[PDB]
Amino acid sequence: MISLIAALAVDRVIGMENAMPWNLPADLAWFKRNTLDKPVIMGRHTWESIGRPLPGRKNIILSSQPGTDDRVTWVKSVDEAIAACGDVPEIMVIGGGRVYEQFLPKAQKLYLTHIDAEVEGDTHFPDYEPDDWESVFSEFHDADAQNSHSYCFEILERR
Amino acid sequence: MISLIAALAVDRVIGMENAMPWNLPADLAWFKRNTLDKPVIMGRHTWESIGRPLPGRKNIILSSQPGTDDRVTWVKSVDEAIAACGDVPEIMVIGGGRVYEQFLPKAQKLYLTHIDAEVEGDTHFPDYEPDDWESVFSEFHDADAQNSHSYCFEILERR
Ligand SMILES: Nc1nc2c(c(=O)[nH]1)N(C=O)[C@@H](CNc1ccc(C(=O)N[C@@H](CCC(=O)O)C(=O)O)cc1)CN2
Ligand SMILES: [Ca+2]
Ligand SMILES: [Cl-]
Ligand SMILES: [Cl-]
Repeated sequence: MISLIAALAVDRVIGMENAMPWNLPADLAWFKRNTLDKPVIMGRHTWESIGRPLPGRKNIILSSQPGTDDRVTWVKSVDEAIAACGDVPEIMVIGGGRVYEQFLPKAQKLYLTHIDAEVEGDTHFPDYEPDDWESVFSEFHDADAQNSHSYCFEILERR
Repeated sequence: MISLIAALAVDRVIGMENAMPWNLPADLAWFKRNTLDKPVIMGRHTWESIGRPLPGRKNIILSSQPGTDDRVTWVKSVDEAIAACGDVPEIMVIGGGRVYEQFLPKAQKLYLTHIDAEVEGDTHFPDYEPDDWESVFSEFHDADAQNSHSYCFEILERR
């Protein structure tokens, strides 16, 4: 299956013109836990943001332009991106906006992090229909010495 | 001599307990390059926020409570903290608020990061009267894909 994994601020904001104004090591730890040993598909801006290949995952970049990093796999189409995952049980799509948009229809699960942050966004998570998704897990945490905002982990399965 | 290093939001707001709502890896790199190979003195909330001993530095924690961890040195007073540092050219004071208040009068240098962020908070960096400090280095940086906000590094020398 294909799963989408994202951190949404209020109003589904996922990205801004510059780095998101938060510091959530626990969210990053949740992201690593749920993507480790899985192939991850991303767009070019997200790759550029990450700054390096994510360790222990097969990194696939979906883009129309030629790639510039020999350490990852560059594909030009959603179909190519999938085939590039080969035979695995679950493919993780990590954004951003357009990539989430194109893969949502084919997705069966969403791993979401809701952060209580009000910001002006540039890109947002596509609108999903809560009537079509079943929340199977949820876990609330307040901001703390190491995390700047409060956040809640959620896993949804397509009804 | 003793120096204070701090990151300030608008109106000199500084953290109190929860992590600050920003993500500035260029600022942490600045912090590291300026404190490496030097003793650092911090209060108990700062120690929790950092989460582990800063490597390459002697970690001194100033608190009235029993010190947990054996890899750091736990002191009960300013004078004990200074003595624990021994004979070095520069002692770095890393906060928080009360700690900065206590060492300010003894400080001859300030490494400051002015962040263009409006954060609501209780604590402020202590009021320093720039007349008694000459600004000797200032360098502004815009927010980018890695850094959430604009920030300006500055070093002031006590005159
Ligand atoms: N310039 C500056 N001073 C400040 C802060 C800050 O964020 N910036 N602080 C808080 O507001 C306090 C220190 N908080 C800190 C939080 C994390 C790290 C840290 O992990 N530093 C690593 C960098 C490795 C990496 O960058 O992850 C290091 O120094 O080894 C240091 C200080 C006080 N002084
Ligand atoms: Ca449920
Ligand atoms: Cl992208
Ligand atoms: Cl403190």
